[PDB]
Amino acid sequence: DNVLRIATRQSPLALWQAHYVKDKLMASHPGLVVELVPMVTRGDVIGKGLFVKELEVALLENRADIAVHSMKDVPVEFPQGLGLVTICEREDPRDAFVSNNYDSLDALPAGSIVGTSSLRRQCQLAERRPDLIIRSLRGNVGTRLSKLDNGEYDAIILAVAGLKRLGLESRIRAALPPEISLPAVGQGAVGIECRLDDSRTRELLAALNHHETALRVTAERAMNTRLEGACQVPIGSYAELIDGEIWLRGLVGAPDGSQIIRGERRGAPQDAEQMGISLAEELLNNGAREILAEVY
Ligand SMILES: *Cc1[nH]c(Cc2[nH]cc(CCC(=O)O)c2CC(=O)O)c(CCC(=O)O)c1CC(=O)O
Repeated sequence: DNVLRIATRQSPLALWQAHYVKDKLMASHPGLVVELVPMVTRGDVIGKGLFVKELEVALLENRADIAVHSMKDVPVEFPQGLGLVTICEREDPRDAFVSNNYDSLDALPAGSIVGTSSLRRQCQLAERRPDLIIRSLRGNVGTRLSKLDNGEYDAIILAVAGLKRLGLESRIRAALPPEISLPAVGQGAVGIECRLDDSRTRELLAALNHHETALRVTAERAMNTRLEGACQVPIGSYAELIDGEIWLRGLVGAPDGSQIIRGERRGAPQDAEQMGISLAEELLNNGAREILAEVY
């Protein structure tokens, strides 16, 4: 076959991601015909893998060859025969402070309403500023920006990568350093899932793998796997390559910001997976187990 079918969600950001993968595949393999198969997910309407399940069914029944996701949305477990095989070059991994009326988090007055449905984002903000009111916010990037503009929130937190890819860089009032808001696992990277026995597809995808990003995300995911994490839990997991070593930082927090368990590991790139697992067991042994129990 000379055709590759791409399964993707149907929001403006998911289609931007699908086009980025399609452009990269055409640049490496000029005779390939790339087709798009956009589809809704449970996540779009309201096991887990709320943003991926219908995509994976597409692959199992040979309706698509690859599924393109934002890495933070990929679950730590997969149906047999599927896996994540390519991790694309990481874009800015930071959280962003978005507000029409305020210039920074410090400028919000007590009682101001900040929208986010991420317990990872909430625990960290509540830890520093218990005077702010953190209210759930759901929806695609443009739906969230509308609710801000309609005055339902004073500010909201989104990933910088999403806003930059949509050409909405002007809505970023401030990129929050990882030390103020530790990113979710894989934040900023696009991941490609496919059928593991499909060697033709896996060969076509190799040119898209970004080694340095794959090392970072491997360590972040090994941590989350051990904690049995996902988007609904208050876990931050973030790796940087600093002078030839991986520096992994992780946190597990109580949603009210009362208790936050933090840890860090530094090591050789070859040990990315074992470093993540070790970090996760240090957190669990330190009280992360009970915080997650009270979540789940
Ligand atoms: C892991 C994680 N995912 C999300 C939210 C998310 N993922 C995909 C979408 C649709 C984006 C679009 O296509 O424009 C969304 C947003 C949604 O459907 O509500 C989160 C939540 C972020 C938050 O509410 O702040 C998380 C958890 C995390 O980042 O820690």
